[PDB]
Amino acid sequence: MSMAMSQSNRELVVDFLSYKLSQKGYSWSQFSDVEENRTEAPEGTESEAVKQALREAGDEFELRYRRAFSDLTSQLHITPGTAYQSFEQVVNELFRDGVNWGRIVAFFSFGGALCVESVDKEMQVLVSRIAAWMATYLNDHLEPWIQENGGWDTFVELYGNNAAAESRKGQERLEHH
Repeated sequence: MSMAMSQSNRELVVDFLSYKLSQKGYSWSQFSDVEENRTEAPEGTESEAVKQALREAGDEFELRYRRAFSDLTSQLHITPGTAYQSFEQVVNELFRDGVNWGRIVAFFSFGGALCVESVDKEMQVLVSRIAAWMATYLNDHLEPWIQENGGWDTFVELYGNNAAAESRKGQERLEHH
């Protein structure tokens, strides 16, 4: 459908969203509305490099930037019939001054918050729609856009270690006044 490594990028978005789903209290053995999921599971071999880089980079950015995380889910919790229109509103809002470091880094928080709000509303049937539509349009062109070498190669190179680089409060500072 798009790219040859689509399975790798689709697995990354689905891995963070699958980890957060269970982190709230979701068990695969809970049978939550006849839930099982079994068809070409993720983790083709290792995927531990990027998984650890996303968990460390996303834990630090979420723990240092939980301000907009709440406003994101508080503006678009979950609808009974999501669409591209809703996805365009969240993307156009984050794309106003944030790409990759803010669009993607915050996207993991948007997909995890929308998934937990649907499962609690019995709307888990839409979680596969929002997760596929978001993971598709993301890896489609949003992956090769900036995540190409400045994301996959940057995350594997730095090991997804971005704590002080995010806060931007540990540089030379002092520009005016």
